[PDB]
Amino acid sequence: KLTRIAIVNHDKCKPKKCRQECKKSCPVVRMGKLCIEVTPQSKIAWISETLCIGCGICIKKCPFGALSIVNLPSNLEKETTHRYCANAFKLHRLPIPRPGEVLGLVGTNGIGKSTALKILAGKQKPNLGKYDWQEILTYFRGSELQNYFTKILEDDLKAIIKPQYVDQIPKAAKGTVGSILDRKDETKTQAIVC
Amino acid sequence: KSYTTPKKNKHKRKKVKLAVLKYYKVDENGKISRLRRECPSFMASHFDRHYCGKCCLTYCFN
Amino acid sequence: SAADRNVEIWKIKKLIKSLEAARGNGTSMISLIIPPKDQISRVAKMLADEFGTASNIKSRVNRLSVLGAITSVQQRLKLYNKVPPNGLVVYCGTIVTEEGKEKKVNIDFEPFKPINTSLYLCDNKFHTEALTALLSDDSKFGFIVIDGSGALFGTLQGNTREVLHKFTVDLPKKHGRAAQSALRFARLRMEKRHNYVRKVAETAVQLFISGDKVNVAGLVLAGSADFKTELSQSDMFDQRLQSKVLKLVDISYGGENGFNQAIELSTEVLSNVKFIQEKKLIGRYFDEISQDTGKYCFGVEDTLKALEMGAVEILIVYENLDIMRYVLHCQGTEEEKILYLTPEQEKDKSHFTDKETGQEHELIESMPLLEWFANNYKKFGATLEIVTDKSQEGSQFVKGFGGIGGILRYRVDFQG
RNA sequence: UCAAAGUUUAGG
RNA sequence: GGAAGGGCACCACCAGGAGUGGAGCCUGCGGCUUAAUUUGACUCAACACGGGAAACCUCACCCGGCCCGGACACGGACAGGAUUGACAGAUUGAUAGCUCUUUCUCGAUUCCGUGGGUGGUGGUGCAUGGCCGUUCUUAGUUGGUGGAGCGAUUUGUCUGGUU
RNA sequence: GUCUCCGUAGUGUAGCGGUUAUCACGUUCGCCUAACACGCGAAAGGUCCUCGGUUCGAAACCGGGCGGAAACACCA
Ligand SMILES: Nc1ncnc2c1ncn2[C@@H]1O[C@H](COP(=O)(O)OP(=O)(O)O)[C@@H](O)[C@H]1O
Ligand code: SF4
Ligand code: SF4
Ligand SMILES: [Zn+2]
Repeated sequence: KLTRIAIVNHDKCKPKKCRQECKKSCPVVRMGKLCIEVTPQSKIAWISETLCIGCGICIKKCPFGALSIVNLPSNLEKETTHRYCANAFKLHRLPIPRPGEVLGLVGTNGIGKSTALKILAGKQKPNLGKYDWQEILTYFRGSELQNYFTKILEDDLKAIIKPQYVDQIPKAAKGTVGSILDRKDETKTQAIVC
Repeated sequence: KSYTTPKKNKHKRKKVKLAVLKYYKVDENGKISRLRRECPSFMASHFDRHYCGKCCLTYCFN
Repeated sequence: SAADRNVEIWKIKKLIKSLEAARGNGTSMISLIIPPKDQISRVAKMLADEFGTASNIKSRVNRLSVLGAITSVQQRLKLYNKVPPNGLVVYCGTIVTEEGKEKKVNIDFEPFKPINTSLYLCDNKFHTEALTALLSDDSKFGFIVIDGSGALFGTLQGNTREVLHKFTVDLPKKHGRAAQSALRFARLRMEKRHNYVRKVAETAVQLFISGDKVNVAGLVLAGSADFKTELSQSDMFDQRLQSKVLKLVDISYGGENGFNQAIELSTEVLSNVKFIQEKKLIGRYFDEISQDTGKYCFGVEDTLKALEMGAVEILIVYENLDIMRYVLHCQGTEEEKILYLTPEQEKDKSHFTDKETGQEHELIESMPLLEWFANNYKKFGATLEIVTDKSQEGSQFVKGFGGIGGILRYRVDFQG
């Protein structure tokens, strides 16, 4: 029980400079099947992970090093919460938020950590591997996400995020430290927090 | 029905009726001159022979 | 000679192909096969009863064609006085074909290799499943059969069960009824017993080797009392012979009555050798893809071009591949081109108009590529290695890589 | 006023 | 039915004859052989049978070649003559104008589709008809009405004698 | 190793120095039968294991070759 995941790094993948390459090196496409699709024009070199073998020929060939084929357990295919595009990142779960209980996320970055927080914040809709809210709640039943998402979708819960990049905030807001806290007062708890 | 390569078909003929055919010339408008020689019993100008086109008579001056 | 054998094999391969295509009416054909030990009189008796029973076939067309077919084979068998070695394979009938040409046919031949298969059949078509099944499995295995009584050596094609050599020995007793001499006689007994293993190992080098490289793709020891174990692991046993020891069989009985017991036990392991050689080769092919290297090829567009040029060293092929070599021809200008096409690109294809001149470019009939590879790999680079889709590495090679590839003589660049 | 005499396409 | 009563036939026997089987050849068939050795029929009821004694023809078989005898229509093809039919000489087996170079010609024939025919000693006698042969050369076979049986059936069409 | 014996048409065996090498089966060919079987009538087939010797003459008698098969191998 194992399956491949095709990935293309869109920052590096330029179809125009390299020509095709992947197509010319693929034993699926040299046979003659729709495994890899690029054309001279059109951005992002598409792959099907179904038709792909997982031989790692195309990854070695691509001149920028745009591609990657990593294997995942076939157990996880059932449990997708978010995959943004084909040949892209594929999150499989969300944490299980509890009310009045500080949720501790821990694990290395680039493993769907920001996507999870954005989904829980309610910016992103769980596309759930499709790429719809009753269908999403039904997917997340018997679990605290349906409790969490119901709450989100009628009672508009206020999504606020302490950001990762702290050095980007100074070049946006202006004035004194005391002035900004006075402007954002809702609780009126300046002093005790200070 | 395996037809052999070197034997092949044998194409039948194709005629060439090269427009209207001429056997006469105009001498002094009124009179006429005859080009080709005629049957005794237009017999053609074969490269050496003189072959008929009906009664199958033939001639050649040596 | 070796070349004359290969021509005789190809002759029979061609003949076999023409007989499977034959086709005929009801059950007018005969497929008959005779093993080498068999008597012809017994076969001629069998046909005489089959002739008698055929006399009461109700339908006309079938009946009269059968009887005449049975009479022909009876007369062919009168010419031989014995069934030759390698058996006999008699193929009678009255085949239908183009031009409405219901023609009588008879092909008796002693085949190359010995055949251990009997078969009587009548049918609408001929049945060469025995012959083609033989032609695939040329793989010989050896059988050394040790016993305290005496040894035996023999070989084993997919069908045929041979005896090469055997001897019997006057071995000593187990015990010595003196106290002092017990030990000396026991050493003496063990030295006689070792000399016997040596002789068997020597005779085994005599028989199974050929030009300092053994003919048998394997070798089996079969015995009891840990006597095969004495031979197998001994330094006496030559390592070129020892490295092909696949089974050490435990058998009741000894000699030729133990032989066929040893074969029955050794079946799965002797079948698996082809599967193991497949894995080893495609495993060697796949390592070049796993690394950078670049001493590989794949696809008829590439693999053939590689073979044409700076040639391959090994040319891996899947049996089933179905890709075929057509010869396209022009009506007027007499221009031609050959291409290697897939099952859908060969069956119907509007590509083949001449275009430049402006005519219909007729695709004159094919032959299909596994056969083409075999025809002239000798005039290229060679080692045409047929593989199956059974192994995990083979399955990838068939399903993924299109069942065609090769291990090259050096690094090669490719473009487009 | 008692010898021996077995068998019978898969091919409709 | 290697059950029993009767009664019969030289395609049964008896008593005999003439024989065939043995020899040579004539001829039919099966096989092998071949380019092809065309084929049908294999117990009586296949095999001096097909009326079958083939030099040619017959003739299907084989290997070579010409010819259309391709109706009629619908059309296309209609004349810058559609495109039937031609001594050479090379070739050819041929004195087949079959083909290549050339003649010139019926002059409304043609060529191409399609529909569609036509022909067929091609296949199927297990698709049939007719015609023969055989069971079967013996004495056998049938319904109406009546009677017997639920009925299939039987009775009539029979113990006996006689032919 | 010893001593012993046996190597005969396809199979199993006879064979008293002068034989067409005996018998049975098997084989082919007729017939019988619708066919087969049985049955009837015919036919063909031996390197007499191998070589050398003795002999007027050897399948045999004698020698050695190559095979095959029994009995012995005990007292410590
Ligand atoms: N809007 C987008 N469209 C296409 N690709 C994206 C987008 N956002 C992110 N990606 C790709 O997905 C990868 C991981 O992003 P993401 O999953 O958001 O980060 P994290 O794993 O930290 O949550 C990036 O390398 C990027 O190339
Ligand atoms: S991985 Fe090997 S197979 Fe799958 S696409 Fe890239 S190349 Fe073709
Ligand atoms: S993948 Fe690397 S190579 Fe294939 S197209 Fe996109 S960029 Fe060019
Ligand atoms: Zn004239």
